[PDB]
Amino acid sequence: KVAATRQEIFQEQLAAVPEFQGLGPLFKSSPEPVALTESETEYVIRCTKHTFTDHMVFQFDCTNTLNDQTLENVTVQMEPSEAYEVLCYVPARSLPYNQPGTCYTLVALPKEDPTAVACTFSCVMKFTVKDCDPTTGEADDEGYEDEYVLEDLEVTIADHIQKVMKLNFEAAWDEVGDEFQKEETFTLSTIKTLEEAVGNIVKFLGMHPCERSDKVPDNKNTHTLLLAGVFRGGHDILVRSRLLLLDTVTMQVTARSSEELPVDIVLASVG
Repeated sequence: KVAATRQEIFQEQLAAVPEFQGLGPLFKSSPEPVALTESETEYVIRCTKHTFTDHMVFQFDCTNTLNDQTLENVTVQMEPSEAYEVLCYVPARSLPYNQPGTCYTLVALPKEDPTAVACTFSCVMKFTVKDCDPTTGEADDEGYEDEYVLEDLEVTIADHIQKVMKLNFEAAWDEVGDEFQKEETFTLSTIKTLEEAVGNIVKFLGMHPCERSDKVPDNKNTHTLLLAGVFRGGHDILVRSRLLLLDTVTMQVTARSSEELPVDIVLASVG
């Protein structure tokens, strides 16, 4: 079968990696690579996040832009804030002048507290530097070990959810059930408008606002936002947020899912 989507391409590339043979199917990949260095500098490091049921793989497309050297055995070391355990480092064997290469870092999602999906990673690329002839590409037999600090990488609940447009929210909401329904009220102390509030939550949760829910009528004090998506693992996750505008914005967030974990993850992340 031939890949026809961006995810299928990624699934193919990841499946070809030896160290990843044990992983189940790819749940999702970030839509756009995030640059981990400033533009026009020595290196170009673009990271893509791949989410699996119980793990995450971080893909780093690296480019060495200096012609008098070559980097080898390149990886990007990661130090997490939360309990994400780094399990494996797959190096880019060689990064000659202007020839992009790829390395990966595999990690386990937090076990103790399944709720700590948010996390910040300190990133440092480790490599072997070898002198190179500016016009032969021939790299010396030996070199030395060096490092290069990169911007931090951020993982959020949005990386654990895939958005989808449900036929009927009313239907899906009843279809899923209320066995694991839960509610929590939060106050957005700094937001003073419903339009902004709705905006921030839609972007933060990475879910799809159904029934034009993201459209807030002119001059109102209350609004109901309806969000839908599929959580890591394949279980549907629905969220209803009833917003109230007073001095600031407050909201009653109710979530539903076929399983309990998704609901607990969402509520614990919004506050």
